[PDB]
Amino acid sequence: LSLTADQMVSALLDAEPPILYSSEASMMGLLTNLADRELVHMINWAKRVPGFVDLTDQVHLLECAWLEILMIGLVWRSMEHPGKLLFAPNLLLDRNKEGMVEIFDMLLATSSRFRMMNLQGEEFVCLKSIILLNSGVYTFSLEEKDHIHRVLDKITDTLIHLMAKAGLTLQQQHQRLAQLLLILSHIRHMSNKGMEHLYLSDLLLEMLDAHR
Amino acid sequence: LALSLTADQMVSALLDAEPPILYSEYFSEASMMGLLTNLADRELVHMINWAKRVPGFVDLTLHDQVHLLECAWLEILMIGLVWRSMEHPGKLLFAPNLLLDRNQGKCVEGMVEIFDMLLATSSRFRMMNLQGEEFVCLKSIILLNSGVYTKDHIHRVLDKITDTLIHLMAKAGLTLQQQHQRLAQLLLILSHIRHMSNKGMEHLYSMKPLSDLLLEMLDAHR
Amino acid sequence: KILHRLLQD
Amino acid sequence: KILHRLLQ
Ligand SMILES: CC[C@@H](c1ccc(O)cc1)[C@H](c1ccccc1)c1ccc(O)cc1
Ligand SMILES: CC[C@@H](c1ccc(O)cc1)[C@H](c1ccccc1)c1ccc(O)cc1
Repeated sequence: LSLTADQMVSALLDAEPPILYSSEASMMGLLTNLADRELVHMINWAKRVPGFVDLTDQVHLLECAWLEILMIGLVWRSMEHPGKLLFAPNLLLDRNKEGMVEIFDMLLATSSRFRMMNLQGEEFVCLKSIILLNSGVYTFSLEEKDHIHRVLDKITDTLIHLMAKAGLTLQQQHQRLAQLLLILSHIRHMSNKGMEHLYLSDLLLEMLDAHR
Repeated sequence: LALSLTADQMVSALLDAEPPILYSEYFSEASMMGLLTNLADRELVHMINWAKRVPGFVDLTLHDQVHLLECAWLEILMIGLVWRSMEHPGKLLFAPNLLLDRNQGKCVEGMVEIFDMLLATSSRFRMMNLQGEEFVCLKSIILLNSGVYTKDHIHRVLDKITDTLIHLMAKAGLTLQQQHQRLAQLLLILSHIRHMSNKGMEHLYSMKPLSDLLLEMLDAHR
Repeated sequence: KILHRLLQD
Repeated sequence: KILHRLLQ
Protein backbone atom coordinates (compact mmCIF):
# COMPACT_ATOMS: atom_id res chain seq x y z
CA LEU A 1 0.00 0.00 0.00
CA SER A 2 3.06 2.22 0.45
CA LEU A 3 5.34 0.44 -2.01
CA THR A 4 7.13 2.02 -4.96
CA ALA A 5 6.07 0.50 -8.28
CA ASP A 6 9.56 -0.98 -8.63
CA GLN A 7 9.04 -2.46 -5.17
CA MET A 8 5.54 -3.45 -6.27
CA VAL A 9 6.91 -5.54 -9.13
CA SER A 10 9.71 -6.95 -6.99
CA ALA A 11 7.17 -8.07 -4.38
CA LEU A 12 4.94 -9.76 -6.96
CA LEU A 13 7.82 -11.40 -8.85
CA ASP A 14 9.35 -12.73 -5.64
CA ALA A 15 5.96 -14.08 -4.55
CA GLU A 16 5.52 -16.11 -7.74
CA PRO A 17 4.48 -19.77 -7.36
CA PRO A 18 6.65 -22.47 -8.96
CA ILE A 19 5.76 -24.36 -12.13
CA LEU A 20 4.70 -27.75 -10.91
CA TYR A 21 5.03 -31.03 -12.71
CA SER A 22 2.49 -33.69 -13.41
CA SER A 23 -7.22 -41.31 -22.97
CA GLU A 24 -10.05 -39.02 -21.88
CA ALA A 25 -10.56 -40.05 -18.25
CA SER A 26 -6.82 -40.16 -17.53
CA MET A 27 -6.06 -36.66 -18.80
CA MET A 28 -8.77 -35.10 -16.63
CA GLY A 29 -7.21 -36.94 -13.72
CA LEU A 30 -3.89 -35.29 -14.54
CA LEU A 31 -5.35 -31.79 -14.81
CA THR A 32 -7.44 -32.25 -11.67
CA ASN A 33 -4.45 -33.56 -9.73
CA LEU A 34 -2.25 -30.74 -11.04
CA ALA A 35 -4.73 -27.95 -10.32
CA ASP A 36 -5.31 -29.30 -6.82
CA ARG A 37 -1.62 -28.97 -5.97
CA GLU A 38 -1.45 -25.59 -7.70
CA LEU A 39 -4.32 -24.32 -5.54
CA VAL A 40 -2.17 -24.93 -2.46
CA HIS A 41 0.58 -22.70 -3.86
CA MET A 42 -1.89 -20.08 -5.10
CA ILE A 43 -3.37 -19.58 -1.63
CA ASN A 44 0.04 -18.88 -0.09
CA TRP A 45 0.83 -16.69 -3.10
CA ALA A 46 -2.37 -14.73 -2.49
CA LYS A 47 -1.18 -14.07 1.06
CA ARG A 48 1.90 -12.45 -0.46
CA VAL A 49 -0.15 -10.16 -2.69
CA PRO A 50 0.00 -6.59 -1.28
CA GLY A 51 -3.22 -5.67 0.52
CA PHE A 52 -4.74 -9.15 0.46
CA VAL A 53 -3.93 -9.90 4.11
CA ASP A 54 -5.49 -6.55 5.00
CA LEU A 55 -8.84 -8.19 4.25
CA THR A 56 -10.92 -10.76 6.13
CA ASP A 57 -13.25 -11.65 1.97
CA GLN A 58 -10.06 -13.57 1.17
CA VAL A 59 -12.03 -16.82 0.89
CA HIS A 60 -14.54 -15.19 -1.45
CA LEU A 61 -11.95 -13.59 -3.73
CA LEU A 62 -10.13 -16.91 -4.14
CA GLU A 63 -13.37 -18.85 -4.67
CA CYS A 64 -14.29 -16.58 -7.59
CA ALA A 65 -10.91 -16.18 -9.27
CA TRP A 66 -9.08 -19.48 -8.69
CA LEU A 67 -9.79 -20.90 -12.16
CA GLU A 68 -8.99 -17.53 -13.72
CA ILE A 69 -5.61 -17.38 -11.98
CA LEU A 70 -4.92 -20.99 -12.97
CA MET A 71 -5.82 -20.25 -16.59
CA ILE A 72 -3.81 -17.04 -16.98
CA GLY A 73 -0.87 -18.94 -15.49
CA LEU A 74 -1.34 -21.71 -18.04
CA VAL A 75 -1.65 -19.18 -20.86
CA TRP A 76 1.52 -17.47 -19.62
CA ARG A 77 3.44 -20.76 -19.56
CA SER A 78 2.28 -21.64 -23.07
CA MET A 79 3.33 -18.25 -24.45
CA GLU A 80 6.55 -19.43 -26.11
CA HIS A 81 4.98 -22.69 -27.29
CA PRO A 82 2.75 -21.85 -30.30
CA GLY A 83 -0.24 -24.11 -30.96
CA LYS A 84 0.20 -25.95 -27.67
CA LEU A 85 -0.68 -25.60 -23.98
CA LEU A 86 2.04 -26.09 -21.37
CA PHE A 87 0.21 -27.45 -18.32
CA ALA A 88 3.54 -28.68 -16.98
CA PRO A 89 7.13 -29.00 -18.31
CA ASN A 90 6.32 -32.70 -18.77
CA LEU A 91 2.82 -32.01 -20.10
CA LEU A 92 2.70 -30.01 -23.34
CA LEU A 93 -0.58 -30.47 -25.22
CA ASP A 94 -1.93 -29.04 -28.47
CA ARG A 95 -5.44 -29.21 -29.95
CA ASN A 96 -5.20 -32.96 -30.56
CA LYS A 97 -10.08 -33.53 -27.19
CA GLU A 98 -14.99 -34.01 -24.42
CA GLY A 99 -16.31 -30.46 -24.69
CA MET A 100 -13.22 -28.59 -23.53
CA VAL A 101 -11.88 -28.60 -27.09
CA GLU A 102 -13.45 -25.15 -27.32
CA ILE A 103 -11.72 -24.00 -24.13
CA PHE A 104 -8.36 -25.14 -25.52
CA ASP A 105 -8.79 -22.89 -28.56
CA MET A 106 -9.70 -19.93 -26.34
CA LEU A 107 -6.59 -20.61 -24.27
CA LEU A 108 -4.52 -20.94 -27.43
CA ALA A 109 -6.06 -17.69 -28.68
CA THR A 110 -5.25 -15.95 -25.40
CA SER A 111 -1.72 -17.38 -25.42
CA SER A 112 -1.31 -16.26 -29.03
CA ARG A 113 -2.49 -12.80 -27.99
CA PHE A 114 0.12 -12.61 -25.23
CA ARG A 115 2.79 -13.60 -27.75
CA MET A 116 2.18 -10.89 -30.36
CA MET A 117 1.81 -8.32 -27.58
CA ASN A 118 5.17 -9.51 -26.25
CA LEU A 119 3.79 -9.70 -22.71
CA GLN A 120 6.43 -9.16 -20.03
CA GLY A 121 6.69 -11.10 -16.78
CA GLU A 122 6.43 -7.82 -14.89
CA GLU A 123 3.10 -7.20 -16.62
CA PHE A 124 1.90 -10.77 -16.08
CA VAL A 125 2.26 -10.73 -12.29
CA CYS A 126 0.36 -7.43 -12.22
CA LEU A 127 -2.57 -8.81 -14.22
CA LYS A 128 -2.74 -11.96 -12.10
CA SER A 129 -2.89 -9.79 -8.97
CA ILE A 130 -5.64 -7.68 -10.54
CA ILE A 131 -7.72 -10.79 -11.29
CA LEU A 132 -7.42 -11.83 -7.64
CA LEU A 133 -8.67 -8.53 -6.21
CA ASN A 134 -11.22 -7.67 -8.90
CA SER A 135 -13.08 -10.87 -9.81
CA GLY A 136 -15.04 -11.06 -6.56
CA VAL A 137 -15.34 -7.42 -5.55
CA TYR A 138 -19.01 -6.89 -6.56
CA THR A 139 -20.37 -10.03 -4.86
CA PHE A 140 -20.01 -8.86 -1.27
CA SER A 141 -18.45 -4.91 4.16
CA LEU A 142 -17.85 -1.98 1.81
CA GLU A 143 -15.13 -0.76 4.17
CA GLU A 144 -12.78 -3.31 2.60
CA LYS A 145 -14.12 -2.58 -0.89
CA ASP A 146 -12.74 0.96 -0.74
CA HIS A 147 -9.29 -0.36 0.18
CA ILE A 148 -9.31 -2.93 -2.64
CA HIS A 149 -9.88 -0.20 -5.23
CA ARG A 150 -6.94 1.72 -3.78
CA VAL A 151 -4.74 -1.34 -4.29
CA LEU A 152 -6.17 -1.82 -7.78
CA ASP A 153 -5.31 1.80 -8.58
CA LYS A 154 -1.78 1.19 -7.30
CA ILE A 155 -1.33 -1.79 -9.62
CA THR A 156 -2.63 0.33 -12.50
CA ASP A 157 0.06 2.91 -11.78
CA THR A 158 2.63 0.10 -11.64
CA LEU A 159 1.52 -1.15 -15.06
CA ILE A 160 1.85 2.34 -16.54
CA HIS A 161 5.24 2.66 -14.84
CA LEU A 162 6.55 -0.40 -16.70
CA MET A 163 5.29 0.72 -20.12
CA ALA A 164 6.71 4.23 -19.70
CA LYS A 165 10.04 2.70 -18.70
CA ALA A 166 9.91 0.71 -21.94
CA GLY A 167 9.95 3.69 -24.29
CA LEU A 168 6.24 3.59 -25.13
CA THR A 169 4.57 6.94 -25.80
CA LEU A 170 1.76 8.21 -23.58
CA GLN A 171 -0.84 7.04 -26.10
CA GLN A 172 0.82 3.63 -26.47
CA GLN A 173 0.71 3.28 -22.69
CA HIS A 174 -3.05 3.86 -22.59
CA GLN A 175 -3.62 1.52 -25.53
CA ARG A 176 -1.53 -1.32 -24.10
CA LEU A 177 -3.23 -0.88 -20.73
CA ALA A 178 -6.62 -1.25 -22.39
CA GLN A 179 -5.48 -4.23 -24.47
CA LEU A 180 -4.22 -6.02 -21.36
CA LEU A 181 -7.30 -5.47 -19.20
CA LEU A 182 -9.66 -6.36 -22.05
CA ILE A 183 -8.03 -9.80 -22.08
CA LEU A 184 -9.11 -10.30 -18.46
CA SER A 185 -12.68 -10.22 -19.76
CA HIS A 186 -11.92 -13.24 -21.94
CA ILE A 187 -10.27 -15.02 -19.02
CA ARG A 188 -13.45 -14.51 -17.00
CA HIS A 189 -15.29 -16.02 -19.96
CA MET A 190 -13.01 -19.06 -20.20
CA SER A 191 -13.25 -19.53 -16.43
CA ASN A 192 -17.05 -19.49 -16.44
CA LYS A 193 -17.18 -21.86 -19.42
CA GLY A 194 -14.54 -24.08 -17.83
CA MET A 195 -16.40 -23.96 -14.53
CA GLU A 196 -19.48 -25.14 -16.41
CA HIS A 197 -17.90 -28.29 -17.76
CA LEU A 198 -16.50 -29.10 -14.29
CA TYR A 199 -20.17 -29.61 -13.36
CA LEU A 200 -11.23 -34.25 -7.20
CA SER A 201 -9.94 -33.53 -3.69
CA ASP A 202 -11.88 -31.77 -0.93
CA LEU A 203 -10.28 -28.38 -1.62
CA LEU A 204 -10.96 -28.49 -5.36
CA LEU A 205 -14.65 -29.13 -4.67
CA GLU A 206 -14.87 -26.39 -2.04
CA MET A 207 -13.79 -24.02 -4.81
CA LEU A 208 -16.04 -25.76 -7.33
CA ASP A 209 -19.16 -25.65 -5.15
CA ALA A 210 -18.86 -21.86 -4.94
CA HIS A 211 -19.85 -21.45 -8.59
CA ARG A 212 -22.88 -23.75 -8.51
CA LEU B 1 -13.42 4.97 -41.78
CA ALA B 2 -13.56 4.65 -38.07
CA LEU B 3 -9.85 5.06 -37.97
CA SER B 4 -9.96 8.45 -39.60
CA LEU B 5 -12.31 10.26 -37.20
CA THR B 6 -11.55 12.70 -34.40
CA ALA B 7 -12.24 11.61 -30.82
CA ASP B 8 -15.05 14.17 -30.82
CA GLN B 9 -16.38 12.81 -34.12
CA MET B 10 -16.16 9.32 -32.63
CA VAL B 11 -18.27 10.31 -29.62
CA SER B 12 -20.86 12.20 -31.67
CA ALA B 13 -21.30 9.18 -33.94
CA LEU B 14 -21.80 6.85 -30.97
CA LEU B 15 -24.23 9.19 -29.20
CA ASP B 16 -26.27 9.60 -32.39
CA ALA B 17 -26.40 5.84 -32.96
CA GLU B 18 -27.83 5.25 -29.48
CA PRO B 19 -30.96 3.06 -29.37
CA PRO B 20 -34.03 4.55 -27.68
CA ILE B 21 -35.45 3.50 -24.31
CA LEU B 22 -38.26 1.08 -25.15
CA TYR B 23 -41.32 0.45 -22.99
CA SER B 24 -42.87 -2.84 -21.88
CA GLU B 25 -46.55 -3.81 -21.87
CA TYR B 26 -49.06 -2.14 -19.55
CA PHE B 27 -45.43 -10.66 -10.41
CA SER B 28 -44.89 -14.36 -11.13
CA GLU B 29 -42.36 -16.66 -12.79
CA ALA B 30 -44.05 -16.81 -16.20
CA SER B 31 -45.26 -13.21 -16.33
CA MET B 32 -41.93 -11.70 -15.29
CA MET B 33 -39.92 -13.57 -17.92
CA GLY B 34 -42.64 -12.79 -20.45
CA LEU B 35 -42.20 -9.05 -20.04
CA LEU B 36 -38.41 -9.36 -20.00
CA THR B 37 -38.18 -11.63 -23.04
CA ASN B 38 -40.63 -9.39 -24.89
CA LEU B 39 -38.61 -6.30 -24.01
CA ALA B 40 -35.26 -7.92 -24.81
CA ASP B 41 -36.60 -9.20 -28.14
CA ARG B 42 -37.59 -5.69 -29.22
CA GLU B 43 -34.32 -4.26 -27.88
CA LEU B 44 -32.29 -6.73 -29.95
CA VAL B 45 -33.83 -5.43 -33.18
CA HIS B 46 -32.66 -1.92 -32.33
CA MET B 47 -29.29 -3.25 -31.15
CA ILE B 48 -28.57 -4.87 -34.51
CA ASN B 49 -29.24 -1.51 -36.15
CA TRP B 50 -27.11 0.21 -33.51
CA ALA B 51 -24.28 -2.24 -34.16
CA LYS B 52 -24.19 -1.29 -37.84
CA ARG B 53 -23.82 2.35 -36.84
CA VAL B 54 -20.82 1.63 -34.62
CA PRO B 55 -17.65 2.81 -36.45
CA GLY B 56 -15.78 -0.07 -38.09
CA PHE B 57 -18.48 -2.70 -37.56
CA VAL B 58 -19.86 -2.65 -41.11
CA ASP B 59 -16.24 -2.85 -42.30
CA LEU B 60 -16.21 -6.41 -40.94
CA THR B 61 -17.32 -9.64 -42.61
CA LEU B 62 -21.03 -10.42 -42.23
CA HIS B 63 -20.06 -13.69 -40.54
CA ASP B 64 -17.86 -11.72 -38.14
CA GLN B 65 -20.68 -9.25 -37.50
CA VAL B 66 -22.97 -12.16 -36.61
CA HIS B 67 -20.31 -13.67 -34.34
CA LEU B 68 -19.69 -10.48 -32.35
CA LEU B 69 -23.40 -9.77 -31.85
CA GLU B 70 -24.18 -13.33 -30.77
CA CYS B 71 -21.39 -13.26 -28.18
CA ALA B 72 -22.08 -9.81 -26.74
CA TRP B 73 -25.86 -9.33 -27.04
CA LEU B 74 -26.65 -10.03 -23.37
CA GLU B 75 -23.69 -7.96 -22.17
CA ILE B 76 -24.90 -5.03 -24.26
CA LEU B 77 -28.42 -5.53 -22.90
CA MET B 78 -27.12 -5.61 -19.33
CA ILE B 79 -24.79 -2.61 -19.54
CA GLY B 80 -27.71 -0.68 -21.00
CA LEU B 81 -29.90 -1.82 -18.12
CA VAL B 82 -27.20 -0.84 -15.63
CA TRP B 83 -26.73 2.58 -17.25
CA ARG B 84 -30.37 3.68 -17.16
CA SER B 85 -30.74 2.30 -13.63
CA MET B 86 -28.14 4.74 -12.28
CA GLU B 87 -30.64 7.42 -11.28
CA HIS B 88 -32.70 4.75 -9.52
CA PRO B 89 -30.50 3.21 -6.78
CA GLY B 90 -31.60 -0.14 -5.37
CA LYS B 91 -33.88 -0.66 -8.36
CA LEU B 92 -33.48 -1.89 -11.94
CA LEU B 93 -35.10 0.21 -14.67
CA PHE B 94 -35.87 -2.25 -17.46
CA ALA B 95 -38.34 0.19 -18.98
CA PRO B 96 -39.62 3.64 -17.96
CA ASN B 97 -42.83 1.79 -17.06
CA LEU B 98 -41.07 -1.28 -15.67
CA LEU B 99 -39.10 -0.53 -12.50
CA LEU B 100 -38.14 -3.55 -10.39
CA ASP B 101 -36.59 -4.13 -6.96
CA ARG B 102 -34.58 -6.94 -5.35
CA ASN B 103 -37.66 -8.54 -3.80
CA GLN B 104 -39.43 -8.54 -7.17
CA GLY B 105 -36.59 -10.63 -8.58
CA LYS B 106 -37.63 -13.52 -6.34
CA CYS B 107 -40.34 -14.57 -8.81
CA VAL B 108 -37.97 -16.10 -11.35
CA GLU B 109 -35.82 -18.65 -9.53
CA GLY B 110 -32.07 -18.08 -9.85
CA MET B 111 -32.64 -14.57 -11.19
CA VAL B 112 -32.10 -12.71 -7.90
CA GLU B 113 -28.35 -13.35 -7.87
CA ILE B 114 -28.08 -11.68 -11.26
CA PHE B 115 -30.17 -8.75 -10.01
CA ASP B 116 -27.76 -8.18 -7.11
CA MET B 117 -24.74 -8.09 -9.42
CA LEU B 118 -26.63 -5.72 -11.72
CA LEU B 119 -27.46 -3.35 -8.86
CA ALA B 120 -23.86 -3.48 -7.65
CA THR B 121 -22.62 -2.56 -11.12
CA SER B 122 -25.18 0.26 -11.19
CA SER B 123 -24.08 1.64 -7.82
CA ARG B 124 -20.54 1.40 -9.16
CA PHE B 125 -21.40 3.48 -12.21
CA ARG B 126 -23.06 5.85 -9.74
CA MET B 127 -19.99 6.04 -7.50
CA MET B 128 -17.77 6.64 -10.54
CA ASN B 129 -20.26 9.17 -11.93
CA LEU B 130 -20.09 7.48 -15.34
CA GLN B 131 -20.73 9.88 -18.21
CA GLY B 132 -22.92 9.11 -21.22
CA GLU B 133 -20.01 9.73 -23.58
CA GLU B 134 -18.09 7.11 -21.61
CA PHE B 135 -21.01 4.68 -21.53
CA VAL B 136 -21.36 4.57 -25.32
CA CYS B 137 -17.62 3.91 -25.57
CA LEU B 138 -17.80 0.98 -23.15
CA LYS B 139 -20.74 -0.48 -25.06
CA SER B 140 -18.87 -0.27 -28.37
CA ILE B 141 -15.86 -1.93 -26.74
CA ILE B 142 -18.03 -4.80 -25.47
CA LEU B 143 -19.34 -5.32 -29.01
CA LEU B 144 -15.91 -5.51 -30.64
CA ASN B 145 -13.99 -7.23 -27.84
CA SER B 146 -16.14 -9.98 -26.30
CA GLY B 147 -15.95 -12.27 -29.33
CA VAL B 148 -12.62 -11.33 -30.88
CA TYR B 149 -10.73 -14.40 -29.60
CA THR B 150 -13.40 -16.86 -30.74
CA LYS B 151 -9.04 -9.50 -35.59
CA ASP B 152 -6.21 -7.20 -36.68
CA HIS B 153 -8.74 -4.58 -37.80
CA ILE B 154 -10.82 -4.86 -34.62
CA HIS B 155 -7.83 -4.26 -32.33
CA ARG B 156 -7.12 -0.98 -34.13
CA VAL B 157 -10.74 0.13 -33.73
CA LEU B 158 -10.57 -0.78 -30.04
CA ASP B 159 -7.43 1.34 -29.71
CA LYS B 160 -9.37 4.18 -31.32
CA ILE B 161 -12.10 3.89 -28.69
CA THR B 162 -9.44 3.80 -25.97
CA ASP B 163 -8.03 7.04 -27.38
CA THR B 164 -11.57 8.41 -27.31
CA LEU B 165 -12.07 7.44 -23.66
CA ILE B 166 -8.85 9.16 -22.56
CA HIS B 167 -9.87 12.18 -24.65
CA LEU B 168 -13.08 12.52 -22.63
CA MET B 169 -11.24 12.24 -19.32
CA ALA B 170 -8.50 14.67 -20.36
CA LYS B 171 -11.23 17.12 -21.35
CA ALA B 172 -12.73 16.91 -17.86
CA GLY B 173 -9.76 18.05 -15.78
CA LEU B 174 -8.48 14.61 -14.77
CA THR B 175 -4.70 14.31 -14.52
CA LEU B 176 -2.74 11.69 -16.48
CA GLN B 177 -2.66 9.42 -13.44
CA GLN B 178 -6.40 9.89 -12.92
CA GLN B 179 -6.96 9.04 -16.59
CA HIS B 180 -5.13 5.71 -16.38
CA GLN B 181 -6.84 4.81 -13.11
CA ARG B 182 -10.34 5.60 -14.38
CA LEU B 183 -9.74 3.85 -17.71
CA ALA B 184 -8.56 0.75 -15.85
CA GLN B 185 -11.52 0.94 -13.46
CA LEU B 186 -14.04 1.10 -16.32
CA LEU B 187 -12.53 -1.81 -18.25
CA LEU B 188 -12.35 -4.04 -15.16
CA ILE B 189 -16.12 -3.66 -14.82
CA LEU B 190 -16.42 -5.19 -18.29
CA SER B 191 -15.03 -8.39 -16.78
CA HIS B 192 -17.97 -8.44 -14.37
CA ILE B 193 -20.45 -7.64 -17.14
CA ARG B 194 -19.02 -10.67 -18.92
CA HIS B 195 -19.57 -12.69 -15.74
CA MET B 196 -23.18 -11.56 -15.32
CA SER B 197 -23.87 -12.36 -18.97
CA ASN B 198 -22.45 -15.86 -18.57
CA LYS B 199 -24.53 -16.48 -15.45
CA GLY B 200 -27.61 -14.99 -17.10
CA MET B 201 -27.08 -17.04 -20.25
CA GLU B 202 -26.96 -20.14 -18.05
CA HIS B 203 -30.37 -19.54 -16.49
CA LEU B 204 -31.95 -18.71 -19.85
CA TYR B 205 -30.88 -22.10 -21.23
CA SER B 206 -32.23 -23.64 -18.03
CA MET B 207 -35.64 -22.16 -18.82
CA LYS B 208 -35.52 -22.99 -22.53
CA PRO B 209 -41.70 -19.08 -24.87
CA LEU B 210 -38.68 -17.31 -26.38
CA SER B 211 -38.84 -15.78 -29.86
CA ASP B 212 -36.93 -17.09 -32.88
CA LEU B 213 -34.28 -14.35 -32.78
CA LEU B 214 -33.86 -14.56 -29.00
CA LEU B 215 -33.57 -18.34 -29.34
CA GLU B 216 -31.04 -18.02 -32.16
CA MET B 217 -28.94 -15.79 -29.90
CA LEU B 218 -29.12 -18.23 -27.00
CA ASP B 219 -28.28 -21.27 -29.12
CA ALA B 220 -25.03 -19.57 -30.14
CA HIS B 221 -23.90 -19.85 -26.51
CA ARG B 222 -24.99 -23.49 -26.30
CA LYS C 1 -30.23 -17.80 -38.96
CA ILE C 2 -32.48 -14.76 -39.42
CA LEU C 3 -29.74 -12.59 -37.90
CA HIS C 4 -28.06 -12.56 -41.32
CA ARG C 5 -31.15 -10.93 -42.81
CA LEU C 6 -31.49 -8.17 -40.20
CA LEU C 7 -27.82 -7.25 -40.58
CA GLN C 8 -28.24 -6.85 -44.34
CA ASP C 9 -31.47 -4.84 -44.34
CA LYS D 1 -15.05 -24.87 4.84
CA ILE D 2 -11.52 -25.98 3.93
CA LEU D 3 -10.35 -22.64 2.52
CA HIS D 4 -10.77 -21.00 5.94
CA ARG D 5 -8.28 -23.19 7.80
CA LEU D 6 -5.53 -23.23 5.16
CA LEU D 7 -5.57 -19.43 4.88
CA GLN D 8 -4.97 -19.24 8.63
C1 LIG E 1 -7.67 -25.70 -19.14
C2 LIG E 1 -7.48 -26.97 -18.35
C3 LIG E 1 -8.23 -26.81 -17.05
C4 LIG E 1 -9.70 -27.14 -17.21
C5 LIG E 1 -10.75 -26.38 -16.43
C6 LIG E 1 -12.06 -26.67 -16.59
C7 LIG E 1 -12.47 -27.76 -17.57
O1 LIG E 1 -13.83 -28.06 -17.74
C8 LIG E 1 -11.54 -28.43 -18.26
C9 LIG E 1 -10.07 -28.10 -18.08
C10 LIG E 1 -7.50 -27.45 -15.88
C11 LIG E 1 -8.35 -27.79 -14.68
C12 LIG E 1 -8.51 -26.87 -13.66
C13 LIG E 1 -9.29 -27.18 -12.55
C14 LIG E 1 -9.90 -28.43 -12.47
C15 LIG E 1 -9.74 -29.35 -13.49
C16 LIG E 1 -8.96 -29.03 -14.59
C17 LIG E 1 -6.27 -26.68 -15.46
C18 LIG E 1 -6.17 -25.32 -15.69
C19 LIG E 1 -5.03 -24.62 -15.30
C20 LIG E 1 -4.00 -25.29 -14.67
O2 LIG E 1 -2.84 -24.59 -14.27
C21 LIG E 1 -4.09 -26.65 -14.43
C22 LIG E 1 -5.23 -27.34 -14.82
C1 LIG F 1 -31.27 -9.22 -16.27
C2 LIG F 1 -32.52 -9.23 -17.05
C3 LIG F 1 -32.26 -10.08 -18.21
C4 LIG F 1 -32.16 -11.50 -17.80
C5 LIG F 1 -31.27 -12.28 -18.37
C6 LIG F 1 -31.16 -13.68 -17.93
C7 LIG F 1 -31.93 -14.14 -16.98
O1 LIG F 1 -31.78 -15.45 -16.60
C8 LIG F 1 -32.93 -13.27 -16.32
C9 LIG F 1 -33.03 -12.01 -16.71
C10 LIG F 1 -33.00 -9.71 -19.43
C11 LIG F 1 -33.37 -10.76 -20.42
C12 LIG F 1 -32.65 -10.95 -21.54
C13 LIG F 1 -33.02 -11.90 -22.42
C14 LIG F 1 -34.11 -12.66 -22.17
C15 LIG F 1 -34.82 -12.48 -21.04
C16 LIG F 1 -34.45 -11.52 -20.17
C17 LIG F 1 -32.89 -8.32 -19.92
C18 LIG F 1 -31.78 -7.60 -19.65
C19 LIG F 1 -31.66 -6.33 -20.08
C20 LIG F 1 -32.68 -5.79 -20.78
O2 LIG F 1 -32.59 -4.51 -21.19
C21 LIG F 1 -33.81 -6.50 -21.03
C22 LIG F 1 -33.91 -7.77 -20.61
